[PDB]
Order: sequence, then C-alpha cells, then structure tokens
Amino acid sequence: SIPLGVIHNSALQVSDVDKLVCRDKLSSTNQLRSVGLNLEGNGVATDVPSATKRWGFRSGVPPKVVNYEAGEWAENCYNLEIKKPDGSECLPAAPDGIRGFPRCRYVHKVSGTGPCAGDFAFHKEGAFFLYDRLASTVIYRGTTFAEGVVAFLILPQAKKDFFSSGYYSTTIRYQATGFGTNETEYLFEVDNLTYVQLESRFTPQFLLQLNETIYTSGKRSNTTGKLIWKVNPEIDTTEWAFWETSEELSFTVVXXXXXXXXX
Amino acid sequence: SIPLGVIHNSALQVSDVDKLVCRDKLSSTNQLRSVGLNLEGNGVATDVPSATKRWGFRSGVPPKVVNYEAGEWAENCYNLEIKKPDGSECLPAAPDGIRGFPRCRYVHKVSGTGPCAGDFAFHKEGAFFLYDRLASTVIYRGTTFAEGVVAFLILPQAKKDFFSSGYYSTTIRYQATGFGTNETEYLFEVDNLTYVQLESRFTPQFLLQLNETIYTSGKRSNTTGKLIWKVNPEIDTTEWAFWETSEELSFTVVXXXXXXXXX
Amino acid sequence: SIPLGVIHNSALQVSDVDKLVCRDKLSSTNQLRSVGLNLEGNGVATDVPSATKRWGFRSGVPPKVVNYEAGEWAENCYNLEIKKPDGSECLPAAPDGIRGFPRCRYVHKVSGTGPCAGDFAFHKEGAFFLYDRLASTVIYRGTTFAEGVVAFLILPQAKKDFFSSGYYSTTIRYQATGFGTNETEYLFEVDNLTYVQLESRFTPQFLLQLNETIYTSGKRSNTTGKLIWKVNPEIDTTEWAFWETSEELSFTVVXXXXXXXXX
Amino acid sequence: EAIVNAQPKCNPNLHYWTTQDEGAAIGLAWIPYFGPAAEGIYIEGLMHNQDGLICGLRQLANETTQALQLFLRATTELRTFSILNRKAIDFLLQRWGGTCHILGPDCCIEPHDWTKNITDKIDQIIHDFV
Amino acid sequence: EAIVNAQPKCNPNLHYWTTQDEGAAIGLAWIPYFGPAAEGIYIEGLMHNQDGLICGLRQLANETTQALQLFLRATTELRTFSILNRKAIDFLLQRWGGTCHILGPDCCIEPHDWTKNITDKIDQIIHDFV
Amino acid sequence: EAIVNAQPKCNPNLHYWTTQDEGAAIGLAWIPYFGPAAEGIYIEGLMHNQDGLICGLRQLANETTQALQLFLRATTELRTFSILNRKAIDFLLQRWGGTCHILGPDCCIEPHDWTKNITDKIDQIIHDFV
Ligand SMILES: *[C@@H]1O[C@H](CO)[C@@H](O[C@@H]2O[C@H](CO)[C@@H](O[C@@H]3O[C@H](CO[C@H]4O[C@H](CO)[C@@H](O)[C@H](O)[C@@H]4O)[C@@H](O)[C@H](O[C@H]4O[C@H](CO)[C@@H](O)[C@H](O)[C@@H]4O)[C@@H]3O)[C@H](O)[C@H]2NC(C)=O)[C@H](O)[C@H]1NC(C)=O
Ligand SMILES: *[C@@H]1O[C@H](CO)[C@@H](O[C@@H]2O[C@H](CO)[C@@H](O[C@@H]3O[C@H](CO[C@H]4O[C@H](CO)[C@@H](O)[C@H](O)[C@@H]4O)[C@@H](O)[C@H](O[C@H]4O[C@H](CO)[C@@H](O)[C@H](O)[C@@H]4O)[C@@H]3O)[C@H](O)[C@H]2NC(C)=O)[C@H](O)[C@H]1NC(C)=O
Ligand SMILES: *[C@@H]1O[C@H](CO)[C@@H](O[C@@H]2O[C@H](CO)[C@@H](O[C@@H]3O[C@H](CO[C@H]4O[C@H](CO)[C@@H](O)[C@H](O)[C@@H]4O)[C@@H](O)[C@H](O[C@H]4O[C@H](CO)[C@@H](O)[C@H](O)[C@@H]4O)[C@@H]3O)[C@H](O)[C@H]2NC(C)=O)[C@H](O)[C@H]1NC(C)=O
Ligand SMILES: *[C@@H]1O[C@H](CO)[C@@H](O)[C@H](O)[C@H]1NC(C)=O
Ligand SMILES: *[C@@H]1O[C@H](CO)[C@@H](O)[C@H](O)[C@H]1NC(C)=O
Ligand SMILES: *[C@@H]1O[C@H](CO)[C@@H](O)[C@H](O)[C@H]1NC(C)=O
Ligand SMILES: *[C@@H]1O[C@H](CO)[C@@H](O)[C@H](O)[C@H]1NC(C)=O
Ligand SMILES: *[C@@H]1O[C@H](CO)[C@@H](O)[C@H](O)[C@H]1NC(C)=O
Ligand SMILES: *[C@@H]1O[C@H](CO)[C@@H](O)[C@H](O)[C@H]1NC(C)=O
Ligand SMILES: *[C@@H]1O[C@H](CO)[C@@H](O)[C@H](O)[C@H]1NC(C)=O
Ligand SMILES: *[C@@H]1O[C@H](CO)[C@@H](O)[C@H](O)[C@H]1NC(C)=O
Ligand SMILES: *[C@@H]1O[C@H](CO)[C@@H](O)[C@H](O)[C@H]1NC(C)=O
Ligand SMILES: *[C@@H]1O[C@H](CO)[C@@H](O)[C@H](O)[C@H]1NC(C)=O
Ligand SMILES: *[C@@H]1O[C@H](CO)[C@@H](O)[C@H](O)[C@H]1NC(C)=O
Ligand SMILES: *[C@@H]1O[C@H](CO)[C@@H](O)[C@H](O)[C@H]1NC(C)=O
Ligand SMILES: *[C@@H]1O[C@H](CO)[C@@H](O)[C@H](O)[C@H]1NC(C)=O
Ligand SMILES: *[C@@H]1O[C@H](CO)[C@@H](O)[C@H](O)[C@H]1NC(C)=O
Ligand SMILES: *[C@@H]1O[C@H](CO)[C@@H](O)[C@H](O)[C@H]1NC(C)=O
Repeated sequence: SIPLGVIHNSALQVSDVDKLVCRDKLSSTNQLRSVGLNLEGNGVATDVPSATKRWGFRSGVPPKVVNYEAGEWAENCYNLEIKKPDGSECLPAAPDGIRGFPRCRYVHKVSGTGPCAGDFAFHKEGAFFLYDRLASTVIYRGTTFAEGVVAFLILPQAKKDFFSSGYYSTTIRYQATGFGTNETEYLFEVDNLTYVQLESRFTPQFLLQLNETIYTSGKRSNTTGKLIWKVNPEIDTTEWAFWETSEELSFTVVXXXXXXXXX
Repeated sequence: SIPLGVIHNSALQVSDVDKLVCRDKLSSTNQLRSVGLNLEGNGVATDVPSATKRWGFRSGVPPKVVNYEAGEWAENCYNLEIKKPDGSECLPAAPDGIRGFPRCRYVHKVSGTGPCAGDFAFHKEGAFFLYDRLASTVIYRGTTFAEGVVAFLILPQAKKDFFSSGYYSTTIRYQATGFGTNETEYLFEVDNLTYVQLESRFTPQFLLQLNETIYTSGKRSNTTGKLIWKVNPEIDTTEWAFWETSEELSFTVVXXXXXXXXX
Repeated sequence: SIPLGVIHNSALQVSDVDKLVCRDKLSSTNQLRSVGLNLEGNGVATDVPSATKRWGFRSGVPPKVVNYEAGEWAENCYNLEIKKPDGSECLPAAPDGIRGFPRCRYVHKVSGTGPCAGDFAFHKEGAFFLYDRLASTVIYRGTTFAEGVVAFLILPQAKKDFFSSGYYSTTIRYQATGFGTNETEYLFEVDNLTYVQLESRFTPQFLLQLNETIYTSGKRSNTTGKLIWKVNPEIDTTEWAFWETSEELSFTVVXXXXXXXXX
Repeated sequence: EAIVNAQPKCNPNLHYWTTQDEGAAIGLAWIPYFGPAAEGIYIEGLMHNQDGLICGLRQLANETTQALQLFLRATTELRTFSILNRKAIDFLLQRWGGTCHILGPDCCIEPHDWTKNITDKIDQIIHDFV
Repeated sequence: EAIVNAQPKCNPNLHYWTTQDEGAAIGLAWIPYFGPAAEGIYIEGLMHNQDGLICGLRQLANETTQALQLFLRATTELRTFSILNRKAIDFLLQRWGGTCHILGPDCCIEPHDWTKNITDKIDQIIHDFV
Repeated sequence: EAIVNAQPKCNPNLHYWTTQDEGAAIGLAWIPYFGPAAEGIYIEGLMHNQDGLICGLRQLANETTQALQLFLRATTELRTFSILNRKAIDFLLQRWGGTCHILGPDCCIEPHDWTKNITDKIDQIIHDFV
C-alpha cells in the first residue's frame, strides 16, 4: 500500500493498514495532504556535475505524473536544453499545464549535447522531477524542476500550523558536451564568448562572485573567439549544506584561448 | 468552500458547512447535480456590441475547464472567428471533446479583426463560457458558447421534477473591426457584399426581418463592391427581456457605397 | 444502472440496487474489480473475413474510452492499416498512452484499402476494442486489439483465487481491398510477391503451415511480379472453438500469376 | 445562508436540457454505431418557479462563481470532473469520519425504536417476577 | 437478477493477465529507470469454472455492455477511470447516507452483543436487591 | 511502523509554498481576467522541527517512493489526481464497509452516554415501584 503519515504520541508514523484506530478522525478531505520534499533537504550534492549523474535515458517505460499540493522552496533547480550531435531534441516539450517549479533560488540552466540513448530521461534513484504541483518520472525540455519525493498525510484537525521576505531567482547558465555519460564536460557561461571550466566544488555563490569579478576586472573576451578560464585547485571555494552556511584573483592568458586564474 | 444548494422549509439555501443536519439524506451520487445557468436569465444585454465588451484578452493565466450535467436553452449564443490584422488567429482551437453549446435559438457568429493583446480571452465579470457540458474560463475559436454560471445541488429524493416543440437554430453573421477595444465597429451580413451598420438596440428578430425585407425588396448589392445600409434613429426596433416579449421601409442610396433606410 | 457482479449462494449474480444486503461487506476499494472478457470466449468466428464484418465506419459519434484492470489472454487479435484509394488514413493514430492488447497468440495484421465512409470505426454489436487496460468504442491505426466486453465485480475478501509457460506471439499479415464493404477481398501474405487467396475456413494454424509448406517446397515467386495461390474446396482445414481443439499438397501454375494448390 | 436574488431580472421558468445517463434503450439504439450523433443525445423539460426555486437557483449559480473560480485557479487539472464526488465523500466524512457517540448532536444514529425494544423489555423480568 | 449464460459457447477457463499494483520489489526493480518495459509488467494465472463463475462472468460482461455504453455516451470525459470509486461511494451512501435507525431493515448496526451487555446487566441491580 | 530518518542530513526547517484553495478575495481579484498570473498564486510559510515532524516527513517522503512508483507503473492514467480521494474512501470502507457490531474492536460506535441514558433509567421503574 502507499504509506500515509499520521501523528500519534507527538510523533509522525506510517498508518498501519491492518489495525483500525477508532480515535483517528478524518472529518474532511482537507485533512488529507500531499507534499513534495526536495532531495536537497537530505544532503545530496547539488552541483550540476553531481546532479546530472543521477539522471539517465531509457526506452520502453511510459512516463507518469502525479500531483502534489504543497512544496518546499528550493535552493537549486535545473532546466535542460540537450540535443544530440545531429541537432535533434533529447527531451520532450512540456505537456499542457506542466510549468516549472515555482520557488528556486538558483536555476542551473544547462545547454549542450549528449548521445541521449533512450526516449525519456529518468531519475536513477527512483526520485521524481518536481514541477508546479505535478511530479513526473521524466525530465521535460526547457522546464525548471527540483529533484524530490512525495509524502501523503492525515493532518490532525487541531494543528493549524501545517501549510498555512520576497522571492528572488537567479539563472546560472552552463554549456555541456557528452551529457549523460562518464566523460561529461561543463562550462559556466560568463557571456557568449567567455567561459569557466566547471568543477563539482563550485557553489552558486562562488560562480556568481567569479562572474562579477570577471566583468569588473575586465577579463571577458575582447575577440571573436572563445575564452575559457580555468581555476587551479589552490583557489578557495565554499562540505556543509546550504541551510547551515575581490581583488585577490590574478588572471593570466596562456581560433581559441585557454587560461588560468590564480590566487 | 464551494457552495452547495439544498431545499429546506420550501426554499433553496446554501448548505452550512459548520452545521450538521442529520435529517438531510444523500442516498446516492444521483442526488448531486451540477447545473449551468445562462446570464441571459438575469437580464443582461445580449446584443453583440454589449456582449463582446464583457470579454477581454489576458496573458499569464492558464485556462480551466469544469463539467456541468444540465443546462438551459439559450436565446443567444456566440461564435467568434477573430484574427489580428496580420492574419494570425486570436483564439485557440477547441480542445478535443469541447463541442458547442447544444441549444441556441440565435447563434451570433462574429468574424473580423482586433489587436487581441493577450493569449486567451476571459470573461471580465468572472462568468464562464458554457459549451457542451463543459464550462471554460476562456473562449475557443469557432465554437458556439453561452455566457453562464454553474450551481451545485443536493436534490431531495422525493422531488422528481428536477431535470427529468422541436429545436430550431438560426445563424446571424457579423463582421467586426477593432474587436475587443473601445472603438469596435460591427456590420450585420445580408450577403457577402451587402451589410447593415449595427446598433446595440437591434434584436435578432429585427435583424432577420430587415434581412428578409432587403432580399424581397431587392436592395442587395448588384455590383462588385460593398453596399453598407444604415438605419437612422427614428426607425422602430424591439427595454424588455426575451421571455416576457413590411412595405413601410424606404431605401435610398447616397469603390464603396453607403446608404440610408428611412421610415 | 451499470451492473455489478456479486457472489451469493455459490453463484454470480447482478447486485440489486433496490435491495440493501447488510451482510455484503466492502472493506476496501481492492474488493472492486473491472475485468475485460474476450468475445472469442463466447464462440464468435475469429477469422479475418468474419471479424471485420462486425466493424463499421460512422461519423457524428465522439469516441469514448474506459479502463479495465485485468484481461484475458487472446488467441486472436487484430491490427489495421487501412487507407482510402487516395492514400489518406482511414483510422486515427493511437492517443497518448493507448498501447496494444498485451497477450495475443496470433496478431492478424491487415493492410489495404476501403471507402471508409465515416470518421471512426465502431463495433456493430456494441462491443469494445480492448487495448492495454483501456477499452475503446473505436479502432485506432496500427494498434493491436481484442474484441471484448467489460464486467464490474465486488469480490468476496475470502476468495483470493481471483486475479492473483511463457508468452509467444505470431503476426499473420493480410492485404485487403474494399475493406468494410460487402465485396471485400483478402490475401494472406507469404512474402511481398507471394500470396494466398483467403477463405473464412482457414485457421491461424493452417495459414502458418501453408506458408511454411510454400517456403520449403519452393513455391514462392521467382519473378518481379505477384504470385497468388488458390486453395480449391476439397483441401482439408481445421466447427470447433480454439480451447477444445506436409508432402501431400501439389502446386500447379495456370504482369500477374494465378494458380491452384491441390491435394 | 438564505438565497436572496439580487439580479436585475429573473426568468422564472427554466427550459432545460440534459442527457439521459440511463436511457431505456429501444432495440439497437444503445450501440454507438447505430445510435444518435452528438446533437441527438439530449432530453428537455420545463421547470416553473414553485417555492421560488428557479430565481433562487439563478442567484445560487451567481454566488457560487467566486469560490468555484478560486478552486479552479488552485487546481492543476485541466478539466475538473470530481467536485460532486468530493462533496459526497465530505458528506460521509462529516458524519462517519470519527467515533459516533450516540445521543450526541454530530452522531446520526437513531435508537428510538431501540428504546422501544428494551422499554417493552422492562416487563420481561420486572413484571414476570413470580 | 440471476446470471443466465445465453452465449453460443463458453470457454470455461480464464487464462488472465493483470498488473501487480503492489509488487514486493526485488532490489532496484521498482525504479522506472531500472525496471521492466511496458511489456514486462504483467502477471498471469488460470481460473476454472468452480461455481459456474467463469461462464457467469462472460455473461455478466455481455449484459453490462448496454448500460456501460449509455453511460459513456452521456459522459464528456474522454477516458473514464472513476466507475469503481463511484460504486464505492454509492455503497457507502446507500447505508450511511441518512440517519441509521437501529433494528430497521436499512440500518447495518448489530446490537446483539450490546443486548448481552445489558441483559447480563439485568441481574446487576434486580438480583442484587438486598 | 515508526519513522526513522536514515538520511545523510536533515534540513530541520521547511520553508514551504502552497496555493490558497479558498482565498478571502479582495474585490475583483478572484476573476481570472483581473487576478494574478500563474506565478502569483502562492502563499508561503515556515515550519520548524517540533516533535521531529520535519525530519520524519523527509523520511516519510523517501519511504513512500517505492510504493508510489509501483502504483504509477500499474496505472494507465497519464496524470494521477485521485490518491487522496481513494484514501478517504478506504478510511470510510474500513469502518463502515460492513455491519457495525457494537462493542467490537472494528466498530467505531460509542454507547457510553447511551448507557448513562438507560442506567439513569434503572431507577425510572425499579425505584418507582410503589
Ligand atoms: C531514500 O533515502 C536513501 C538513504 O539516503 C537513499 O539511498 C540511496 O540509494 C541509492 C540507490 O538507488 C544509492 O546510490 C548507489 O550508491 C552506491 C554506493 O555508493 C558509494 O560507493 C562508494 C564506494 O563504496 C563510496 O565511496 C561512496 O560513499 C558512494 O556513495 C553506488 O555503488 C551506486 O552506483 C552504482 O550503481 C548504480 C545503479 O543504480 C549505477 O547507476 C552507477 O553508475 C554505479 O554503477 C549508487 O550510486 C545511495 O548511495 C543511497 N544513499 C545512502 C545514503 O545510502 C535512496 O535513494 C532514497 N530514495 C529516493 C527515492 O530518493
Ligand atoms: C452576480 O450578479 C451580480 C449582480 O447582478 C453581478 O454584479 C455585476 O458586477 C460587475 C463587476 O464585475 C459590474 O460591472 C461593473 O459595473 C460598474 C458600474 O456600472 C454602471 O456604471 C454607470 C455609471 O455609474 C451606470 O450608469 C450604469 O448603470 C452602469 O451599469 C462599472 O463601472 C464597471 O466598468 C468599469 O470597470 C470594469 C472593471 O471590471 C472595466 O472592465 C470597465 O472597462 C469599466 O472601467 C463594470 O462594468 C455590474 O455592474 C454588476 N451588476 C449589478 C447589477 O450590480 C455579478 O457580475 C454576477 N457575477 C457573475 C460571475 O456573473
Ligand atoms: C451479448 O450476447 C448476445 C448473445 O450471444 C449477442 O447477441 C447478438 O446480437 C447481435 C445484434 O447486435 C446479432 O447480430 C445480428 O444477427 C442477425 C441474425 O443473424 C442470423 O441470421 C441468419 C438468417 O436468419 C441465420 O442463418 C444466422 O444464424 C445468422 O446468425 C442478423 O440479421 C444481423 O445482421 C443484419 O443486421 C445488422 C444490424 O446490426 C447489419 O449490420 C447486418 O449487415 C445485417 O443486415 C446481425 O448480424 C447476433 O446474431 C446475436 N447473437 C446471438 C447468438 O443471438 C450480443 O451481441 C452480445 N453483446 C455484445 C455487446 O457483444
Ligand atoms: C565510462 O566510465 C569510465 C570513465 O570514467 C570508463 O573507464 C568506462 O569504461 C566507461 N564505461 C563504459 C560502460 O563503457
Ligand atoms: C547570446 O546568444 C544567444 C543565442 O545563442 C542570444 O539569444 C543572446 O542574445 C546572445 N547574447 C549576447 C550578449 O550576444
Ligand atoms: C555576470 O555578471 C554580470 C555583471 O554584473 C551580470 O550582468 C550577469 O547577470 C552575471 N551573470 C549571472 C549568471 O548572474
Ligand atoms: C582584453 O582581453 C585580455 C585577455 O585576452 C585582457 O587581459 C584585457 O584585460 C582585456 N582588455 C581590457 C581593456 O580589459
Ligand atoms: C478608449 O475609450 C474611449 C473612447 O470611447 C477613449 O476616450 C479612451 O481614451 C480609450 N481608452 C484608453 C485606455 O486608451
Ligand atoms: C461568401 O464568402 C464565403 C467565404 O468568405 C464563402 O464560403 C461563401 O460561399 C460565399 N457565399 C456567396 C453566396 O458568395
Ligand atoms: C437573409 O434572407 C434570405 C432571404 O430569404 C435568407 O435566405 C437568409 O437565410 C437570411 N439570413 C439570415 C441570417 O437568416
Ligand atoms: C440594384 O441596386 C440598386 C442600389 O444600388 C437598387 O436600388 C435596385 O433596386 C437594384 N436593382 C433591382 C432590379 O432591384
Ligand atoms: C452489398 O451486398 C450484396 C453483395 O453481397 C449486394 O447484393 C447489395 O446490393 C450490397 N448492399 C448495398 C446496400 O448496396
Ligand atoms: C516488404 O515490403 C515492406 C514495405 O512494404 C518492407 O518494409 C519489407 O522490408 C519488405 N520485405 C522484403 C523481404 O522485401
Ligand atoms: C512463413 O514461413 C517462413 C519460412 O520459415 C517464416 O520465416 C515466416 O515467418 C513465415 N510467416 C509467418 C507469418 O509465420
Ligand atoms: C520458381 O517458381 C515456379 C513457379 O513460378 C516454381 O514451380 C518453381 O518451383 C520455382 N523454382 C524453384 C527452384 O523452386
Ligand atoms: C425486539 O422486539 C421483538 C418484537 O418485535 C422482541 O420479540 C425481541 O425480543 C426484541 N429483541 C431483543 C434482542 O430482545
Ligand atoms: C459490558 O461487558 C463487560 C464484561 O465483558 C462488563 O463488565 C461491563 O460492565 C459492560 N459494560 C457496561 C457499560 O456496563
Ligand atoms: C435520555 O436522557 C434524558 C435526560 O437528559 C431523559 O429525560 C430521557 O428520557 C432519556 N431518553 C430516553 C429515550 O428515555
């Protein structure tokens, strides 16, 4: 059976389907709630290289969608525009009435290419892709999602403190090659000709600070060609979870153009 | 909460959600009914110029549809084919399984152009567009609707007299410019080159009589160009609601051709 | 009302809606079951010529779909690719999430032409076309179905023996002209240039044996043109229902090529 | 609440249409292939304003709109068919969602005839005390 | 009504397929990415005609068709999934939709053990009358 | 079962969003034409880990996934909206799906006040035995 959460003896438990508790009271369908919870909140790595390894392509399995009524504000959401090397789309367009996840601090928007060896992209750990009050087994094209899971509850009619500063969202753009494989490569986009080679250890706050440093220091490409900066390991960056947590960078340049950013 | 109608003390009332009346009996889902009622029945102006001012275009709001099981025969329904000046469609095609309102005495079919500054056309007073047992927040292209609202009832199982001459429908065609704005202009269509300048005061019965007079008197266009008749204010026409309610017209002609119809 | 099956006094009966039996127990929605049963199981003729006469085209009636949870393994299923003589499709594409019937011993795949005088193809006896846990009033293009009907049951919670060698399926291909009419003609396909003229009396087992005899005897077309074999009436073939039930064939040849297969 | 019609006019008669959800079919007319087209499935009738129910119903539909529109804004279903079934469930949960305490104002169990079974049975042992 | 099979034949055995709605999953097989394709989600079994239930069921499905087709003609849902849930609601409303009058033929409350609680309690004060 | 959080971390606070399914509308804001766009229909709040409910809820969602995924594999609906309504129906059928035998462990009828009606009525005829 699908588990149902209930509060007994000041503690949340799964409802036992064998037993019958006559003191349990369900006086309205309003006491029943579905809730989406973000994998973020369990301490999983949220950087793009770590996150994308949890997703994979597969054929033969029809997609499935289930609604949920309330969700959690996310620090990290993702939005994918992946094509095959031949230019065809890897991900289907969002079905009618499936809009993006409504509360994201950072939207990690990834564009690029991969082999995409399967009709739909699924979560390898069996989690869902959370959209606007609809959770799907698959990723839709160009549509912001959070990784998450769904719970179902009987709320006690007494406890009213159960789902009743502004909202700001920032898009972080990435280019990718070999998407959905072992040899995937990511670049953080400063502008259309200025990039930074991406590491797992880079937080959103570091990426945004690095980009603002590049703009103000004047280390963008002043040439028709592509400028890819690199950050060697002795550069500091922000293992702590998001809820519990300048003029020092020297840039040096080594068709194309590779380069190093030292400290 | 969504109100629910119930009959107590020989009178229809909204069911009180706080109270519990144990004498109320719901022995089947058949006792529950949804009903569509036409704005017509509340005395609203039904002429095309008045009716179309109640509708407006808006973006950012997803459309929504709700079913209803029984409806009211309408005197006036509407069917819109509006384009922008560039030829693109202002209204979306009817979704699968949304057919026109099933009982209309007059279908006011309007074709023409407007700026259509929004993705969907909504009712400015929050009413619905009633189709075949589906009520929508928006207007679909080329699909006959009545303006209306929905009620929900618990019927008493005793009263069987609650939803258990032929049916004739007439299409009245109009051309429009500046649709959905302040300076909208309407023409009643007699044939493809013969028109009448529309006023709010013209009833369907007057329009049909005027058209039949024009045909039999022989005052249609006998020329490649467009003939637009006008009716100056001293001409009589049928303020009473529809449920409670010749050789005297002299025509005179003033590229194009304007003209007056006197009495 | 829609009938509901219940077991009383060791016998299945329709539940009486007027009566109320307090000893009847429905302790879960799991006790409610919808089941698809195949027309096959009632002894109807399953050969393609007999089967296709039960289907017909009609306009003005919207299609309808209803789910069912459990079904019966079919001996005979059908899959239709019919066009009009002008090349346009007679049948609509399968809607999203409508897949073929999951257990068919023989899939009778018919390709060809007919007048198709109607927007959808319905069952003339009011039966359904059974797909993967969805029963439809209409035939979808290129999608395997069984002819069947649906029952609804309250299972007794005691009787657990109620819906809890491998599965092999064989496609038998046919070409048709004048599909859905009185003068329909069918050919069984051995290869793309070798055919057999179809009779109602030919079982799937006979068709497969005949084809294997043609291949091993070497009586396929060895020419650019079409070879159509015929079987005159003194040839034996397998009136018994499917659940209760060589080197002797001499071939002789009479642009095109007609011929006879004797015994 | 009581229903107070506050509209400019009221058409006091309701010429309605609906479907026959369970028609007593006439031979083969129930078979989709032979039956009526979409336009021919309707039945009609006429209701008058006995007990002011037509004028009440027009007003009820009007007043229902706000809550219905707010419900539709909050749902993600494109087409909503479940409002009446949800009302039925809530009817049942209101009465039978907890323990039914007999003689309480929220328990719909009548033991009046059950008293007459045992109040007739006062004399089954107190009168027969030989 | 009783079910009378009036078909030309009856296959008395039912080789069925269905889904395991709650499978006891084997490691990671429940994860869509790793699990079976659409064709591999079925379980099978075989039911015989004990109590004539298979032949009854074939006839029941046949007889169900008219009312089901008339129901589908009258609905505007393109795909109907709610028939069994509506049956469940109607089961409940038939019994619990009004006031339950104890000892009535339409109230499913049994007070037999409740009599034994109070009929054992006749002697709690009439026998102890010291 | 008890809920045991077995995750690497737990964010003990839940900054949530949801819709106001029944907003106390402000003038004409309920009318779709005038109201907010899709992005402006949300309300927010913050729940803390009183009674360990946030950490329990994260674990509950995690543990729910397998059964939910197996349910979605077995359904043919493309979008499932009916899980909570089906829970409500099953809540009711568990209690009221059969005959309610009073004083049994599966009947949720309380006759305690009903005893006090008739135990007060012992003296209605045994004390008044003039
Ligand atoms: C509910 O909550 C639980 C607990 O948090 C989650 O449990 C996770 O389950 C997944 C399986 O789906 C686990 O993922 C797998 O981890 C394996 C072990 O990883 C460790 O291995 C190295 C070497 O020992 C360690 O140094 C390091 O700590 C690693 O973390 C991997 O072997 C697996 O990868 C391999 O198999 C998979 C097959 O799925 C392939 O795709 C890979 O390519 C690779 O070959 C895999 O990554 C995860 O570790 C579990 N976490 C914990 C904390 O136990 C559930 O996922 C969660 N449920 C939902 C629905 O979210
Ligand atoms: C339920 O039933 C009630 C009662 O019948 C309906 O009430 C109507 O509500 C709408 C609002 O949605 C009203 O429409 C508004 O009327 C205003 C007043 O109109 C009068 O103003 C002049 C000058 O005083 C009078 O001479 C004349 O009598 C007019 O009728 C207008 O000011 C409004 O227009 C302006 O604001 C709107 C914003 O919505 C703009 O779109 C316009 O461009 C314009 O700037 C507006 O027309 C209506 O008057 C009410 N009727 C009555 C009888 O009170 C509900 O609508 C109904 N509910 C549903 C869902 O149908
Ligand atoms: C539930 O189960 C019952 C019982 O098995 C099924 O009953 C069948 O109902 C259909 C009607 O829909 C019957 O089909 C019709 O049979 C008529 C008689 O056929 C016999 O006629 C000749 C001459 O007398 C006999 O020699 C021979 O035995 C034939 O079988 C035909 O006249 C009908 O065809 C004509 O009318 C139809 C109109 O529907 C046209 O389309 C045709 O072109 C033609 O003009 C028609 O074929 C069938 O015979 C019944 N069977 C039995 C055993 O009685 C139900 O169909 C079943 N329900 C479902 C939903 O499956
Ligand atoms: C991909 O992963 C590693 C590279 O990190 C490589 O050694 C391995 O061979 C590749 N896997 C497969 C299945 O080819
Ligand atoms: C960057 O490129 C994209 C298209 O790839 C374009 O939409 C955008 O305007 C470009 N921006 C600049 C600053 O050139
Ligand atoms: C990069 O920095 C520039 C300079 O202020 C800013 O305009 C741009 O939005 C930054 N990029 C991101 C992703 O924030
Ligand atoms: C132009 O780009 C070079 C690197 O290619 C960089 O060193 C320099 O700062 C840029 N020019 C200016 C004026 O900043
Ligand atoms: C449109 O309406 C009137 C004309 O009737 C005009 O005076 C007014 O300026 C216009 N409204 C707007 C918003 O421009
Ligand atoms: C009028 O014009 C329409 C196309 O705009 C056409 O369908 C119709 O046949 C025309 N009728 C006549 C009488 O010319
Ligand atoms: C206009 O009058 C003619 C002449 O009888 C008629 O054929 C036509 O249908 C009339 N138009 C309408 C809209 O009734
Ligand atoms: C031809 O049209 C004129 C107006 O342009 C009208 O006066 C006249 O009656 C028409 N001809 C006939 C024969 O009716
Ligand atoms: C088709 O059926 C027969 C041929 O078997 C033919 O005699 C009859 O005239 C045809 N039916 C119709 C309606 O034309
Ligand atoms: C037979 O023809 C079909 C196309 O009509 C084709 O797909 C198939 O490969 C052909 N087979 C052979 C053996 O030629
Ligand atoms: C026809 O016989 C050949 C020869 O073995 C075989 O390959 C083919 O599958 C047969 N056709 C069918 C429909 O079984
Ligand atoms: C070639 O086809 C002919 C019939 O056209 C047939 O008799 C003969 O057996 C075939 N050839 C061989 C070698 O089998
Ligand atoms: C209830 O009433 C009947 C008479 O109608 C009586 O014979 C019976 O004994 C009573 N029930 C019990 C349990 O005593
Ligand atoms: C019901 O039965 C028990 C013994 O099983 C008895 O002790 C108890 O007093 C009775 N209940 C009441 C309320 O008297
Ligand atoms: C139950 O209690 C009231 C007092 O609260 C008493 O007057 C009444 O007689 C009792 N009911 C019956 C049916 O005797």
